[PDB]
Amino acid sequence: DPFSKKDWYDVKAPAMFNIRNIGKTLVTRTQGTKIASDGLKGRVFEVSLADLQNDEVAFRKFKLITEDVQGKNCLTNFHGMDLTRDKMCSMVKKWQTMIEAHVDVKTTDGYLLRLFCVGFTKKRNNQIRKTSYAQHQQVRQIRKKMMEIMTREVQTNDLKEVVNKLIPDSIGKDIEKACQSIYPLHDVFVRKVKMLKKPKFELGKLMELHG
Amino acid sequence: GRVRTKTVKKAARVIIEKYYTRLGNDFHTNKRVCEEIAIIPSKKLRNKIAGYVTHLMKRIQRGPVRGISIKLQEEERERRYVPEVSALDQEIIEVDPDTKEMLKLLDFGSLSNLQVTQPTVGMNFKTP
Amino acid sequence: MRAKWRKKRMRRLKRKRRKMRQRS
Amino acid sequence: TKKRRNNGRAKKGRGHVQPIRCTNCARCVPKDKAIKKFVIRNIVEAAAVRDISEASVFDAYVLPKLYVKLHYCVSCAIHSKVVRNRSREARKDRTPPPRFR
Amino acid sequence: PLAKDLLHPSPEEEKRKHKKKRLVQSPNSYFMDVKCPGCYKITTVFSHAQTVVLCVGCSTVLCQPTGGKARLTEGCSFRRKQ
Amino acid sequence: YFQRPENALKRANEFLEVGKKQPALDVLYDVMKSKKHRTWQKIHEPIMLKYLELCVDLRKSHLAKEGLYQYKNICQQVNIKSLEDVVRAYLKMAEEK
Amino acid sequence: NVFGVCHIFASFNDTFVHVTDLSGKETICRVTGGMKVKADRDESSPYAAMLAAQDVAQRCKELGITALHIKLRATGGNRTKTPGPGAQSALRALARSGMKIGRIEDVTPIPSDSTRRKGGRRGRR
RNA sequence: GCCGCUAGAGGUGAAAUUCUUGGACCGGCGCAAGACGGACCAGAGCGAAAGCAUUUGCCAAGAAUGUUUUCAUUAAUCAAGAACGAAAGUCGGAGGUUCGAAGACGAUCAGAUACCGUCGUAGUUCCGACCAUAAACGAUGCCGACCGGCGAUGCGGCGGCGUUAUUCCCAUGACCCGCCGGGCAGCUUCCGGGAAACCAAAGUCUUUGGGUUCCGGGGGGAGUAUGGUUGCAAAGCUGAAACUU
Ligand SMILES: [Zn+2]
Repeated sequence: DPFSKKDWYDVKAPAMFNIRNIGKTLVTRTQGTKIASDGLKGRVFEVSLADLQNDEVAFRKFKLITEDVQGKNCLTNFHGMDLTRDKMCSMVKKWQTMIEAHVDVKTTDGYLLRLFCVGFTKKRNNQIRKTSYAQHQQVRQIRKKMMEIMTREVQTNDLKEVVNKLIPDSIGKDIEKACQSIYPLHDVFVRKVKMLKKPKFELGKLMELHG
Repeated sequence: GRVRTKTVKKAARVIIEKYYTRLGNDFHTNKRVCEEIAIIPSKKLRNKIAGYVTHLMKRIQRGPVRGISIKLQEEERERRYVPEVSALDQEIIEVDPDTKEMLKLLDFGSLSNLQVTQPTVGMNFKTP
Repeated sequence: MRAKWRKKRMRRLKRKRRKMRQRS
Repeated sequence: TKKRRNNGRAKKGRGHVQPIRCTNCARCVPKDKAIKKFVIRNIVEAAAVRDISEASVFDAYVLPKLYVKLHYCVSCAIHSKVVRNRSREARKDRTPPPRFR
Repeated sequence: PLAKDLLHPSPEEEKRKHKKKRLVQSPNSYFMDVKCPGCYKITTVFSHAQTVVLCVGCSTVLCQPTGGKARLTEGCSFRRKQ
Repeated sequence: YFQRPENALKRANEFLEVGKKQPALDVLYDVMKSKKHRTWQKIHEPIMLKYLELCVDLRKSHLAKEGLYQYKNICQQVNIKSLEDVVRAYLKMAEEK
Repeated sequence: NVFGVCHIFASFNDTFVHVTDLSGKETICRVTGGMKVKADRDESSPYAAMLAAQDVAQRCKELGITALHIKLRATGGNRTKTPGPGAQSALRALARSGMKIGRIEDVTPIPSDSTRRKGGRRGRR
């Protein structure tokens, strides 16, 4: 039985979510050079936001990487964000152009992000026509506003407020209000956040990052 | 299947166009009617003709049949509307103002029995 | 005969003919 | 014999549309001669959704749908009965067929 | 149609047509004078002008070149000449 | 729309966490205007206190009148102890400012 | 409510029912459609995935894994992107045989028009 | 490459060749390589045709519209001549992930040296130098004129109730109802044509002439033979008879 030498560790979420205990992980025990707490330092979980809070919003999934283990508690830190596949394919219909941009914005804590966006053009309620397309200058300057907001509203913040912005998507509502003089948009999401480089791990920042 | 063929429902109708003053709603009278008014070979055709003129007289006296002639209208001119006040005698006729410009440029509209109503805002009449 | 392969077979024939004619 | 006026395409007024590959036989058709079809169903079937629902830990979780965009070549539609052969005088009907009663 | 008079066209159907397709062609531009509200030069502009027409008191711009009619600067006053 | 009417609080308390207050209010209007939430639950009073709270500091007077008309349509049942309480709490927070 | 993650690779030739922990690394059990039938014609059956689902349910019940998330997956890439016939019998049988079911998501990998496919230009005839 | 589970993976109508206790397939975090730009993507756009799709630049170029700007017949078509011309192909160099002629095996069949599987050279990919053919298709030369309608669609312009920005009656854009020009196409019509299919041109043609360029003369022989020239080569262009029916 190779399942006799496996202890069950607990995994703790960061402080931005309501619910902290997200589930139970496994490691073979220390019998040699293979230490347990290095044996899990690379676990990445795809955890939905209707699991980290008890809201209904299920389409926005989070990546949380275990950086240090204290007691039997795995302490996680934020690794990225995705939309699910059925939400992002539910929104590509015909008769609307889709405006997608990406920026690499460096936060004030040393962390580098890459933020992907999406946006579609909304058809009007008194409209007759079948097709709702934008011209190319409208797509170019809506994309310019999109990259400008997504570097300005992430640029001078710490990481905890960035993940606090990413939970309700204030950035998507801000883009949709600011871009309405060019073409009225339809649901605008930050689709994917990547974490490209992380700075040196020291325990005080994570131990204050849990509360 | 008991569907009546061409002869028992064309011959029954040409029996019904003339001789309507003899026919009725009971089958046994019309069965006895059918030998004075025709020359039919043997009785199973005659009972089938009598059954269709009984079914057609069951149908015909509450409205018009397509196949029957206006001998029906000879029955409706023999047996058989306006209101008291006409539906074109209304006392206020709403007029949207392009019609009022037309009537003013037809040398009417000095006389007023009409009342012009407010023009529509919005031009969304098409379908998407 | 499909006319591309008639073309290809006269192509092979002419390639062999010009092979046999420039030996001398 | 000209059979179709548009030649069974959407290429009017350009020289070349880039090809796509068929999902059923991998036969390289152009983008607009291929018969596009967009198949949306639920992820779990109509039968098994009655006893998926007793196992969900989440109260009132509406299950997601499966978004498959299918291209098909012209041979494998008449093999696969997606699109069937019609009369000479109802070929001018390009209204899509009714899915409602 | 088919009794239609080509020698007496109505002005609804003479402002309808393209400027080359009338009986006598006649241009769809007109000459304005722009009054600037803080100076006293009446300044003569084209309707469809292609340069920035500079006034000589307070050196402001009266009109902006666009693909159609020149959009006059907002708050001046104009009327058509003749 | 929402899937459950308690979720209006969980959304609106997240928008105030960063500090945006205009999406916080207009979510809380858009849960009340929905057609599946006019049948009385216990959570409809404390989101209506919060929506009347949020109308105060943005000083939107037109928007608070509509929702207090809409909630008055909703509690046509006998708990006007709620409708007394949501009204004077709006009339407490206006005097304090 | 100890959660695990079930991975359903539903091929046209095979059926992989793979139960792992929440990150995915520590595998708890893996049963394929090749373990429960003797024939290559019926590896992708509903029946083979039914039996494979019952065995992986009996394996994960004894370890603490009470509830499951679903990652439902087709062959993907340049091949067909419908999950085949052995997805539904495994996913019905896990909810019938004593487990609990979490969120179901389609994880079939989709390209930005990646490289050329295995058939010719002129098809698979 | 590092994990951490396990006896099959692959593939097919069915299978076998192939991979696997030196650890495959599946799962996880990673690195790199080269190709490619899905869904949005339409009878929509641009281009002389071949063709052209991630972002932001930079470099020149162009149709359309608007014009009370200028020149003053400068124009249309094209012997000779030249520019570009998919894919395959050839040569020199760099690159090589996948596909994949030839080829080696498997299995289907009487037999398949074909379709169907496993692997693969040349090639596909890029930078230079060649070759100039395609159902290069609207199987429809180009410029101009005239001749019914209709409702949309792409661009530019003009005029009209309204509705929406929000954050200043708010700016300018997004919609709504029309008009003009140019463009890709559409449905209808006893205009008219046609052998008919059908076409608003393939109409205005025995009531036969607006201008101009290449080309066809029953079917094969044959786009062959020879001659010429172009090309490293494969070949390209010009290119007939005798005879037969
Ligand atoms: Zn196919």
